[PDB]
Amino acid sequence: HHHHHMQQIQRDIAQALQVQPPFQSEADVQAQIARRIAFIQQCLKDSGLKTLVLGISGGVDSLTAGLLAQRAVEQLREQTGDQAYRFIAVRLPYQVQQDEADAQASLATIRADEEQTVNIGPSVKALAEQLEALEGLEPAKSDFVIGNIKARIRMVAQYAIAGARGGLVIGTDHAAEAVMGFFTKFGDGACDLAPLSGLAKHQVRALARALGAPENLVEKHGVTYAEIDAFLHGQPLREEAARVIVDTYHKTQHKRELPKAP
Repeated sequence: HHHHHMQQIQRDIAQALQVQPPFQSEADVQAQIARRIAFIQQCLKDSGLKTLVLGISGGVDSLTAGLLAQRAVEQLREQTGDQAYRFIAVRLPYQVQQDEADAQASLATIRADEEQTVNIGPSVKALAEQLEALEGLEPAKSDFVIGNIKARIRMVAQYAIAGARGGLVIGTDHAAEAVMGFFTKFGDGACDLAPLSGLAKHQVRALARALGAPENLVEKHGVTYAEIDAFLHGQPLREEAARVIVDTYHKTQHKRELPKAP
Protein backbone atom coordinates (compact mmCIF):
# COMPACT_ATOMS: atom_id res chain seq x y z
CA HIS A 1 0.00 0.00 0.00
CA HIS A 2 2.64 2.49 1.13
CA HIS A 3 4.95 1.49 -1.74
CA HIS A 4 2.28 1.86 -4.41
CA HIS A 5 1.39 5.35 -3.22
CA MET A 6 5.04 6.49 -2.89
CA GLN A 7 5.57 5.19 -6.42
CA GLN A 8 2.66 7.30 -7.67
CA ILE A 9 4.04 10.33 -5.81
CA GLN A 10 7.44 9.90 -7.45
CA ARG A 11 5.89 9.55 -10.90
CA ASP A 12 3.70 12.63 -10.46
CA ILE A 13 6.73 14.70 -9.27
CA ALA A 14 8.81 13.56 -12.25
CA GLN A 15 5.92 14.52 -14.60
CA ALA A 16 5.48 17.95 -12.94
CA LEU A 17 9.20 18.61 -13.42
CA GLN A 18 9.17 17.20 -16.97
CA VAL A 19 12.04 14.90 -16.06
CA GLN A 20 14.02 13.78 -19.11
CA PRO A 21 14.18 10.00 -19.49
CA PRO A 22 17.70 8.60 -18.89
CA PHE A 23 19.92 8.89 -21.97
CA GLN A 24 20.06 5.47 -23.69
CA SER A 25 22.30 6.44 -26.58
CA GLU A 26 24.49 9.13 -28.07
CA ALA A 27 21.50 9.92 -30.29
CA ASP A 28 19.60 10.90 -27.13
CA VAL A 29 22.38 13.24 -25.93
CA GLN A 30 22.81 14.98 -29.28
CA ALA A 31 19.04 15.32 -29.68
CA GLN A 32 18.81 17.10 -26.35
CA ILE A 33 21.56 19.55 -27.24
CA ALA A 34 19.89 20.30 -30.56
CA ARG A 35 16.46 20.70 -28.94
CA ARG A 36 17.65 23.06 -26.24
CA ILE A 37 19.67 25.17 -28.64
CA ALA A 38 16.57 25.44 -30.87
CA PHE A 39 14.48 26.35 -27.80
CA ILE A 40 16.89 29.21 -26.93
CA GLN A 41 16.73 30.50 -30.53
CA GLN A 42 12.94 30.28 -30.56
CA CYS A 43 12.72 32.36 -27.37
CA LEU A 44 14.79 35.12 -29.02
CA LYS A 45 12.73 35.04 -32.21
CA ASP A 46 9.42 35.03 -30.35
CA SER A 47 10.51 37.99 -28.20
CA GLY A 48 11.97 39.83 -31.19
CA LEU A 49 15.25 40.18 -29.22
CA LYS A 50 18.85 39.44 -30.13
CA THR A 51 20.84 39.27 -26.88
CA LEU A 52 21.23 36.53 -24.17
CA VAL A 53 22.52 37.23 -20.66
CA LEU A 54 23.80 34.69 -18.12
CA GLY A 55 25.80 34.88 -14.88
CA ILE A 56 28.79 32.51 -15.04
CA SER A 57 29.54 31.35 -11.52
CA GLY A 58 32.10 28.65 -12.20
CA GLY A 59 29.58 25.86 -11.59
CA VAL A 60 28.68 23.18 -14.15
CA ASP A 61 25.06 24.34 -14.59
CA SER A 62 25.88 27.85 -15.80
CA LEU A 63 28.81 26.40 -17.78
CA THR A 64 26.39 24.11 -19.64
CA ALA A 65 23.75 26.78 -20.17
CA GLY A 66 26.50 29.17 -21.30
CA LEU A 67 27.80 26.69 -23.88
CA LEU A 68 24.28 26.18 -25.21
CA ALA A 69 23.76 29.99 -25.39
CA GLN A 70 27.04 30.68 -27.22
CA ARG A 71 26.36 27.94 -29.79
CA ALA A 72 22.76 29.23 -30.21
CA VAL A 73 23.84 32.78 -31.15
CA GLU A 74 26.75 31.61 -33.34
CA GLN A 75 24.24 29.58 -35.34
CA LEU A 76 21.79 32.47 -35.52
CA ARG A 77 24.46 34.82 -36.82
CA GLU A 78 25.49 32.30 -39.47
CA GLN A 79 21.92 31.58 -40.60
CA THR A 80 20.46 35.07 -40.42
CA GLY A 81 23.52 37.16 -41.19
CA ASP A 82 22.41 39.40 -38.30
CA GLN A 83 25.50 40.30 -36.30
CA ALA A 84 23.40 41.78 -33.45
CA TYR A 85 22.82 38.27 -32.02
CA ARG A 86 25.09 38.14 -28.97
CA PHE A 87 25.70 36.19 -25.77
CA ILE A 88 26.83 38.27 -22.81
CA ALA A 89 28.44 36.26 -20.04
CA VAL A 90 28.37 38.05 -16.69
CA ARG A 91 31.03 37.62 -14.02
CA LEU A 92 29.63 38.26 -10.56
CA PRO A 93 32.76 38.04 -8.35
CA TYR A 94 32.77 37.07 -4.72
CA GLN A 95 35.39 35.65 -2.36
CA VAL A 96 35.43 31.88 -2.84
CA GLN A 97 38.87 31.10 -4.28
CA GLN A 98 37.97 27.85 -6.07
CA ASP A 99 34.79 29.42 -7.41
CA GLU A 100 36.60 32.35 -9.02
CA ALA A 101 39.25 30.05 -10.49
CA ASP A 102 36.42 27.84 -11.72
CA ALA A 103 34.62 30.94 -13.05
CA GLN A 104 37.67 32.01 -15.05
CA ALA A 105 38.14 28.46 -16.33
CA SER A 106 34.42 28.40 -17.22
CA LEU A 107 34.67 31.65 -19.16
CA ALA A 108 37.70 30.27 -20.97
CA THR A 109 35.63 27.22 -21.95
CA ILE A 110 32.61 29.17 -23.21
CA ARG A 111 34.47 31.88 -25.17
CA ALA A 112 31.35 34.05 -24.93
CA ASP A 113 30.91 36.81 -27.44
CA GLU A 114 31.10 39.34 -24.62
CA GLU A 115 32.04 39.32 -20.93
CA GLN A 116 30.92 41.88 -18.36
CA THR A 117 31.90 42.08 -14.68
CA VAL A 118 29.52 43.36 -12.03
CA ASN A 119 30.64 43.70 -8.45
CA ILE A 120 27.40 43.61 -6.50
CA GLY A 121 29.23 44.11 -3.19
CA PRO A 122 28.58 47.87 -2.92
CA SER A 123 24.89 47.49 -3.77
CA VAL A 124 24.36 44.62 -1.28
CA LYS A 125 26.20 46.52 1.47
CA ALA A 126 24.31 49.75 0.75
CA LEU A 127 20.92 47.97 0.94
CA ALA A 128 21.92 46.11 4.13
CA GLU A 129 22.83 49.32 5.82
CA GLN A 130 19.29 50.69 5.27
CA LEU A 131 17.45 47.61 6.63
CA GLU A 132 16.68 48.10 10.31
CA ALA A 133 15.25 44.57 10.24
CA LEU A 134 18.82 43.20 9.99
CA GLU A 135 19.69 44.76 13.32
CA GLY A 136 19.98 42.22 16.12
CA LEU A 137 19.45 39.14 13.96
CA GLU A 138 21.12 35.96 15.09
CA PRO A 139 24.27 35.39 13.02
CA ALA A 140 23.10 32.24 11.18
CA LYS A 141 19.83 33.95 10.21
CA SER A 142 21.65 37.18 9.26
CA ASP A 143 24.04 35.32 6.96
CA PHE A 144 21.08 33.53 5.34
CA VAL A 145 19.10 36.74 4.79
CA ILE A 146 22.19 38.54 3.44
CA GLY A 147 22.94 35.53 1.20
CA ASN A 148 19.52 35.86 -0.37
CA ILE A 149 19.92 39.61 -0.85
CA LYS A 150 23.11 38.75 -2.78
CA ALA A 151 21.30 36.18 -4.92
CA ARG A 152 18.51 38.63 -5.72
CA ILE A 153 20.82 41.53 -6.56
CA ARG A 154 22.71 39.18 -8.91
CA MET A 155 19.30 38.75 -10.64
CA VAL A 156 18.76 42.52 -10.72
CA ALA A 157 22.20 43.03 -12.34
CA GLN A 158 21.53 40.48 -15.07
CA TYR A 159 18.09 42.00 -15.79
CA ALA A 160 19.65 45.50 -15.98
CA ILE A 161 22.16 44.24 -18.61
CA ALA A 162 19.38 42.52 -20.50
CA GLY A 163 17.23 45.67 -20.42
CA ALA A 164 20.14 47.79 -21.60
CA ARG A 165 20.98 45.44 -24.44
CA GLY A 166 17.54 44.15 -25.51
CA GLY A 167 18.10 40.71 -24.10
CA LEU A 168 16.63 37.64 -22.39
CA VAL A 169 18.02 36.37 -19.08
CA ILE A 170 18.96 32.67 -19.02
CA GLY A 171 18.48 30.71 -15.79
CA THR A 172 20.19 27.43 -14.91
CA ASP A 173 17.40 25.57 -13.15
CA HIS A 174 17.12 21.83 -13.87
CA ALA A 175 15.05 19.02 -12.34
CA ALA A 176 17.58 18.06 -9.60
CA GLU A 177 17.69 21.64 -8.37
CA ALA A 178 13.95 22.17 -8.82
CA VAL A 179 12.75 19.14 -6.89
CA MET A 180 14.54 20.39 -3.74
CA GLY A 181 13.69 24.05 -4.28
CA PHE A 182 17.45 24.67 -4.17
CA PHE A 183 17.34 28.24 -5.44
CA THR A 184 16.40 31.66 -4.15
CA LYS A 185 12.89 32.68 -5.00
CA PHE A 186 13.14 35.76 -7.28
CA GLY A 187 16.92 35.38 -7.19
CA ASP A 188 18.53 32.66 -9.33
CA GLY A 189 15.01 31.17 -9.84
CA ALA A 190 14.22 34.33 -11.78
CA CYS A 191 14.88 34.24 -15.54
CA ASP A 192 13.11 34.48 -18.87
CA LEU A 193 14.08 30.99 -20.13
CA ALA A 194 15.52 27.91 -18.42
CA PRO A 195 17.10 25.71 -21.13
CA LEU A 196 18.28 23.02 -18.64
CA SER A 197 14.75 22.43 -17.33
CA GLY A 198 13.88 18.78 -16.76
CA LEU A 199 17.48 17.55 -16.71
CA ALA A 200 18.83 15.37 -13.91
CA LYS A 201 22.22 16.55 -12.55
CA HIS A 202 24.11 13.73 -14.27
CA GLN A 203 22.38 14.74 -17.54
CA VAL A 204 23.55 18.32 -17.15
CA ARG A 205 27.09 16.94 -16.78
CA ALA A 206 26.61 14.71 -19.82
CA LEU A 207 25.63 17.71 -21.92
CA ALA A 208 28.58 19.75 -20.61
CA ARG A 209 30.97 16.94 -21.64
CA ALA A 210 29.38 16.65 -25.09
CA LEU A 211 29.58 20.45 -25.45
CA GLY A 212 33.36 20.41 -24.91
CA ALA A 213 33.80 21.26 -21.21
CA PRO A 214 37.01 20.02 -19.56
CA GLU A 215 36.47 17.10 -17.20
CA ASN A 216 37.47 18.99 -14.03
CA LEU A 217 34.66 21.48 -14.65
CA VAL A 218 32.13 18.79 -15.57
CA GLU A 219 32.70 16.99 -12.30
CA LYS A 220 33.19 20.23 -10.35
CA HIS A 221 18.90 18.56 2.49
CA GLY A 222 21.32 15.84 3.60
CA VAL A 223 20.63 14.18 0.25
CA THR A 224 23.05 13.73 -2.67
CA TYR A 225 22.63 14.51 -6.32
CA ALA A 226 23.02 10.80 -7.11
CA GLU A 227 20.07 10.17 -4.79
CA ILE A 228 18.02 13.02 -6.29
CA ASP A 229 18.63 11.77 -9.82
CA ALA A 230 17.69 8.19 -8.86
CA PHE A 231 14.47 9.52 -7.38
CA LEU A 232 13.70 11.58 -10.50
CA HIS A 233 14.28 8.59 -12.75
CA GLY A 234 12.33 6.16 -10.56
CA GLN A 235 15.44 4.08 -9.83
CA PRO A 236 16.22 2.41 -6.50
CA LEU A 237 17.37 4.64 -3.61
CA ARG A 238 17.30 4.64 0.15
CA GLU A 239 13.77 4.98 1.44
CA GLU A 240 14.84 7.65 3.90
CA ALA A 241 16.24 9.77 1.06
CA ALA A 242 13.05 9.43 -0.97
CA ARG A 243 11.16 10.64 2.11
CA VAL A 244 13.31 13.73 2.50
CA ILE A 245 13.06 14.53 -1.22
CA VAL A 246 9.27 14.26 -1.20
CA ASP A 247 8.94 16.32 2.00
CA THR A 248 11.26 18.98 0.60
CA TYR A 249 9.41 19.09 -2.70
CA HIS A 250 6.10 19.62 -0.93
CA LYS A 251 7.49 22.35 1.38
CA THR A 252 8.99 24.27 -1.53
CA GLN A 253 6.03 24.07 -3.98
CA HIS A 254 5.38 27.82 -3.69
CA LYS A 255 8.81 28.45 -5.25
CA ARG A 256 7.72 26.59 -8.40
CA GLU A 257 4.39 28.38 -8.78
CA LEU A 258 3.16 31.86 -9.57
CA PRO A 259 2.18 34.09 -6.60
CA LYS A 260 -0.80 32.77 -4.68
CA ALA A 261 -4.16 34.29 -5.52
CA PRO A 262 -7.66 33.91 -3.98
